[PDB]
Order: sequence, then structure tokens, then C-alpha cells
Amino acid sequence: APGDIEDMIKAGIPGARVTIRDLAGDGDHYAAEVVAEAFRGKTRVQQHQMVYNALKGNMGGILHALALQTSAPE
Ligand SMILES: [Co+2]
Repeated sequence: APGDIEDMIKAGIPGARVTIRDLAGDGDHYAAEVVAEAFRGKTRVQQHQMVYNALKGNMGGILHALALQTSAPE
């Protein structure tokens, strides 16, 4: 459902700030910015892993369907 991606990220990574946009408005492919203190000192690969974990396999094709930008809070 709409908002479900954002909900799962925030449930799985407590304290995360999430910005989700629906690429092409197609209800299929998305881009997400996730900012979380738990990401500080982790590599981008490590941060993305935490986001994939948060989605708990609910999003088919997530490797290509959820384009990620992650960072520690500024
Ligand atoms: Co696809």
C-alpha cells in the first residue's frame, strides 16, 4: 500500500528519517533517501543491507525497485 515502504523502514531502523519518491509515479519502482544514526561508520553497502533487512522481503525485485541513498545525520 502507499506509505508501506516508509513504514517498514522506520519500524526496522528506529529513528530513521525517510524520503520516498515513486519513480514514474508507477507504483512499482521507487527511490528512497534514508538518514539514520545507526548508519554512521558503516559503508554504503552496509547501510543498504540494513534497509533491505527492514523491508523483510515484502518488496519483490527490491534490488532494482528501491534505489537507495543513505547517510548518517548532519
Ligand atoms: Co521492476
